[PDB]
Formats: sequence, structure tokens, C-alpha cells
Amino acid sequence: NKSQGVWPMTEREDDLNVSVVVSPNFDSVSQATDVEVGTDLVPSVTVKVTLQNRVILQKAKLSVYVQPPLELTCDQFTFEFMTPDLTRTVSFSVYLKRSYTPSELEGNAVVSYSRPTDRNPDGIPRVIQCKFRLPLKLICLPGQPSKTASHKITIDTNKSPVSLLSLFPGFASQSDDDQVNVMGFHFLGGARITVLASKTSQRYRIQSEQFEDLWLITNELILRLQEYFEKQGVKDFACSFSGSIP
Amino acid sequence: TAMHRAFQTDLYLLRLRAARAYLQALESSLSPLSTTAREPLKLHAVVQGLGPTFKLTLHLQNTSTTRPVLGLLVCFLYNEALYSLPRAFFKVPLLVPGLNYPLETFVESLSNKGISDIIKVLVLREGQSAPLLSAHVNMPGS
Repeated sequence: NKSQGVWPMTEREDDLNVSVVVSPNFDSVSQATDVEVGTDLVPSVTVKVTLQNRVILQKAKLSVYVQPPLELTCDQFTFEFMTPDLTRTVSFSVYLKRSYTPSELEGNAVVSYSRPTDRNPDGIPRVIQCKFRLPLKLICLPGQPSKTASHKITIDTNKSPVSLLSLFPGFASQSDDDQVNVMGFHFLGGARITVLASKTSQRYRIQSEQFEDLWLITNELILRLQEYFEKQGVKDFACSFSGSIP
Repeated sequence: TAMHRAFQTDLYLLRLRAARAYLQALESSLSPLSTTAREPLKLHAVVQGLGPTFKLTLHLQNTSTTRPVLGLLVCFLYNEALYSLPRAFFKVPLLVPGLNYPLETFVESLSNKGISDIIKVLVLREGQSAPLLSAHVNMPGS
């Protein structure tokens, strides 16, 4: 019935099938997820996520993962209904078990919505991933450093002299430190790691009692360098040497 | 002569009924085959997966000769039954062209039900269009 009007259907449906027709719609924005961290302290750090909207959605679910030394008190959640362009949020806190070392430090959170385009009665699925930084003052009890000899690696900068005490709040020696050249960086559960090269060395090296623990700190030393220098405008990104001795 | 015209107008609905059901799943990308990122996806319930515990393998393999696809993401959204699947979101290794990869999980069902999972694989950051999502139909465990 309607042998010419039904013929317009198959003469039109053969266009998308001849093409790929995978994600033909503009899927630019249909969600927005951002996570922000407060300035709290040891193990329990409160943290806050958000959700945005542009279309009514359904079958929504948000999950969040870290490395297994870290764990989360409040596990993954739900977000039941959506109206066009509202916001909702959920807060939670990260728990720390008595392991030794997390591999990386940042976890990521992921949401799973389902938009109901007219080709299907239910919602075709989509997944949006966000990531979030995590500080290191939740793994924090910096004792007095120990000037010893162990495994070493060497870095350098473009502009050499940087006071380590100014790079962050004073971690080691909360009492009256008579030395700025202290490199007290005890950041694990039961370890001892110092840094080196406060003043007299243009080369910036670092020693570590065991060769397990430099990964959490030198990139942190790389970022805290780059967290300092944009308030000065130097944009330094160079050095390393001798990847064979590790 | 009546039989010939009976075949065409019944076959003419058949091309329409197929393509209206083909495009109903191609836009949802239910098929385990792809063209842009070129791997297929086979998956199975293994023999040790019986009872309250349950083990689910997954098989990825590139179909290029020299083009290693790089660092994709596998995540399975699923209607929440009483099982856990504690990882639930991997980062897939670098697929070499030619080898097949076993990828195993651990369903921990608590009581006796049955409901299908949907396992997706995504490209790295931009395209959330989810190629090769495989609606795995589960076995009813005890």
C-alpha cells in the first residue's frame, strides 16, 4: 500500500546504508563532568564532582576508579532523572589502606548515559570519561631527612636556583627549621626518601633508599616546578641523563 | 504468471524489513565487526564459570598487517543485577597485528538470575560512538 510512497522509504534508507552512517549526528556536547578537590588533609580527602545536561537522558550511571592502594568510602552512584539543562552533584571521600605504594596517584571517573534517538525506542549507549588530579598531602608524615648514599638520578633545569621550601607548604620539620637546604621528603607509609641540590648544584639530582619510590615524586617535582614558573614566565622543559643505569 | 508477481511484491517488503532492522542496530553499533579501527570481538562463557562464581573471557585481535592500534578502552555498561565484576573498566594493551588477546573477568553472582551484559570498546578520547559493542547474553547461574 502506497506503492510510490513506501518506495520513497527504501530509496531513502539505501543512502545511509551505502554510506557508513556511524555517528552522523553532531555528538559535540551532551554531558559535562568535572571533579574538583578541596584543601583537606590525611587519609580522608573530600572531593566533589558535577554533571551538566543538554538533552533529557536516561539509564545514567557514574563510576569512579583509583589504584588499589587507594579506595573509596562511597562507591559508585546513580543519577535517576534528567530535565533539559539542570545540574546535580555528589560528594565523597578517598580512604587509604595500609599498603605501601600506589602506582600512579590520579584516578579517573566515568559516566554512562544513553540518548534515545528515534531509530531505537530505548537509548543507544554512550560513555563519557573524565579525569582528576589528586594531591599528595594525604600520604604525608615527613620526618627528618637522612643524608645517605643509594640509587640516584640526575635532572637539571634552564633556570637553576629554586628554593624547595617555597615550592609547597613546608612538609618536613614543622618546628623551627634552621636550614632551607633541608630536603625532607618522607612521603610513603614507612619509608625514607630525600631530595638533593638545594643551592650549590646547578644539576638537580635526588637520592632514594630503595629504587621503587622516585616515580611518585619527580613528576610531582616536575609539576611543582611548572606550578611555580607560570607565575614567573620562564617555560622550562629540559633535562635527564643516563637511562641505562636504572 | 500469478506466481512471479507474488514473489516480487513479497520480496519488496523483505528488502525494506531487513534494512529497517539493519540500520536499527548499525547506528547503535551492535555488530562485532568494524572498518575504521579494524578488530572483531568474540566473547564466551568459560567452563570454570559455573555456579555463584562465573568467569567471562573476551577475545580481541587486530586485522591489520602493519598498523598497531593503540591504547583503547573497554567498558561494559550493564543493568544492575546482584553481581559485582570488581574491575569493570580496563585499559586495553597495545594490540599487535596478528595475535589474539584473551581478556578475562570474574562475575560474582549471589543468587539465581539471568540478564544480558553489553560490552563496549571505545576509541581513546574523542569518539564516544562505541564501535563493537557486543550484547552478550548471559547464562542463568544458580
